[PDB]
Amino acid sequence: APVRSLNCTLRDSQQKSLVMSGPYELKALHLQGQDMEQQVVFSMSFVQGEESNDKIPVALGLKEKNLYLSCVLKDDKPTLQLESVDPKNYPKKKMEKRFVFNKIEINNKLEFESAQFPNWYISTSQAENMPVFLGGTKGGQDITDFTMQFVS
Ligand SMILES: O=C(Nc1ccccc1)Nc1cccnc1
Repeated sequence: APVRSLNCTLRDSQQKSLVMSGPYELKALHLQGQDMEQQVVFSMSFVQGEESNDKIPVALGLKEKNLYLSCVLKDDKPTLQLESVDPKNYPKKKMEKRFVFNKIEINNKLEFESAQFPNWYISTSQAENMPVFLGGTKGGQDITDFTMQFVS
């Protein structure tokens, strides 16, 4: 059948919101009140891939944009990019592996691991107005945990 998707926002565990930073980048900053309309709304698709109780393969598209978070090697490093696709063909159930994140439940938060690059995670910096990036540490310094808000 079709692929199933939910509209949502994400916030890092320090409660920073995600906004656009030019056409192909996201940044995280502390946001409240009027400025909260600036936050990115995702379409989270539930895609084909290896699955367990607490590990669910998803794609993260931007709502009503032909843009997806993807994980590629850039200058020889695993790298988070926003990638354009053909809007006739997306979303789909069998998303290409660079688009797939393993959603994980851990102590009432979420981590998003790259399916392509094991133990690389969607990450934010402690500092305000810095890029969202792919980090090879779910350890300490950079933030790898999130809450989800379900949007109408
Ligand atoms: O919403 C969550 N998981 C989920 C998301 C989409 C579909 C099915 C399950 N987890 C969660 C837990 C604590 C704070 N924020 C989010």
